[PDB]
Amino acid sequence: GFRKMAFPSGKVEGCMVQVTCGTTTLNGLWLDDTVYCPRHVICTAEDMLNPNYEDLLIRKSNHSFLVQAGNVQLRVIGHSMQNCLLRLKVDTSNPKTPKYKFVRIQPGQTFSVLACYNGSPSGVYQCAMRPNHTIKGSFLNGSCGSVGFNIDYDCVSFCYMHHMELPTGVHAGTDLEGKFYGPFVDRQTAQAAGTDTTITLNVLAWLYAAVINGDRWFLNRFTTTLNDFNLVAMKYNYEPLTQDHVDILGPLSAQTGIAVLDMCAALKELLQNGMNGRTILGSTILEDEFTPFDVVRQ
Amino acid sequence: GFRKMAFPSGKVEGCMVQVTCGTTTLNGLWLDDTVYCPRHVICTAEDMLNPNYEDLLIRKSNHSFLVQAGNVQLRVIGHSMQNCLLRLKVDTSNPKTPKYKFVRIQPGQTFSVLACYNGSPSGVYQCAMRPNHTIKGSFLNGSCGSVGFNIDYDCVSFCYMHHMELPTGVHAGTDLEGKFYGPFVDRQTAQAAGTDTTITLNVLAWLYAAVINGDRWFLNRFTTTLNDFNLVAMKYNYEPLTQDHVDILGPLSAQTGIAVLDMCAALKELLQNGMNGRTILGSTILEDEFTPFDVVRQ
Repeated sequence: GFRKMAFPSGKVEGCMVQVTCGTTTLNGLWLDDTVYCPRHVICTAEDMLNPNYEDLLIRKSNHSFLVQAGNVQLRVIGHSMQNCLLRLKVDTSNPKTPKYKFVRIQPGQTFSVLACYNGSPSGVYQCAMRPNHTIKGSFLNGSCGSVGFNIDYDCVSFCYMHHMELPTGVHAGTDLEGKFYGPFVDRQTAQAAGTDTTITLNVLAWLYAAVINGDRWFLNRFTTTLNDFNLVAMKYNYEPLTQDHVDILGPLSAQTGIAVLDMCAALKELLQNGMNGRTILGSTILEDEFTPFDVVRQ
Repeated sequence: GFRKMAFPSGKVEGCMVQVTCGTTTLNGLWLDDTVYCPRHVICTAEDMLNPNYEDLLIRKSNHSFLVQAGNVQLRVIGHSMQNCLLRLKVDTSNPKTPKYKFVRIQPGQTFSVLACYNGSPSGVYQCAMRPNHTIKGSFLNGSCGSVGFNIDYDCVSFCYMHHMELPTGVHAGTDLEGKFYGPFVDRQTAQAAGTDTTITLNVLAWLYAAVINGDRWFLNRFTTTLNDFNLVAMKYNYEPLTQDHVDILGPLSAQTGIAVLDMCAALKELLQNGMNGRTILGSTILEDEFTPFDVVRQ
């Protein structure tokens, strides 16, 4: 009854193109007369750990970039680098360009990903930016260049473009200015993310969704202090709850009738005693990739 | 990184319209010069207890049907009834109509839903046709007429149109020929979903996925015949396996080196002994809406 939903992807699908340099092909994002794609499309197998991108790019011309928008080929009439993205200027302006902006999301926030394979969309799913700046997503081969985004109301906010999979199987990428999220670099060398944590604000939002969905089994009559709950949080690898966090859940506390600190006492008990085989909103695990705004939307 | 993924929704988004009849509005599907929507749009609250749809329809003219495609209004040139759908002949032929088919989905197979409200797409999610012919979906007030679909190559196989929420929280509707899935009817009556069973085909796929991911505490060396597995499964309200299911699991069997019937003997043990305390892919309940096809993609 309550499930992860992704935004409708039509407005993004109309921007997906195929960019080929030499023997490497990945996805690009075509907005106005610019194609954005990861720069390592110029890198053959020098991706590790040698790539000098300035050095590899000076040796390229517009001719060395083949860009396909479906069947049509677009003529590249310029190119430049911005952080870890290539910007390819093309002669045609995308007639399907939606209203859009480039935003850098903060950890804990969610977005939809349109997974693409050589310019063609393939699936769409919801995910979140982990506190350690990775995303636990689904990016197969040929997925580089796929974008993450949020929509509201007719405006697409792009927040992520995919670059690489890490040893642990999680994913690393940039905003649409080409700056990585996290400590990572676009080079085929071993790279660790920091130790991840659970997004406490999202677990609480999701506990409200259960109550709002008629699932109260975990509630109790107790209450706890902010610091008293944060003590349990550190012992359980949850990130500390700030007071402004409590204020974000203000609307949900009023609709639910449970004060935020009461929900925290409930969460405290769930963390200490487990769930003993029952379910919350059909899940056996404390879900932390729904934001408060996500929960209000459904 | 095993996530439920929906097909990209753009090809369906450009077909979603708003059908209004008196006081009640819902969604319709606009392909070529016909708009498809549930016939209960013509019912009033009073008429919904025991409607005579042929009676209620002759008492209506083309000019009773307000059909809006975004800003533009479309003029209803004609109207007929196909089972529990209305087919509205429209002024204009949808310029965004894609290659499409109307298919009847089988229990256990999955599709994507584009959840819509007043003709405006809101979100995309993936779900399964349950054995009891309902779907566990996310439909709020205004979602009637929202469609479910799969995309193969460039062709949209429409398979579902949402009609009703049952008392137990799950949902019922029709194919795009207006034939209901299950024994349900489009009247307010005492109907309720029959006993649901678990999609064994998909549980086994999920177990293979778990093995591929390094979870294999549940494998054993006992063996089972197809017949003896099926006798145990049915006693636990699991669907019995068909000859075709065994073949559908071929690829995953070879990829893992675990014979289909050996994975059946693993499941048989989980059914009879339970899992407590152990987890599988992080969960203590066996997932049954991930298909062998979903697993094979990763």
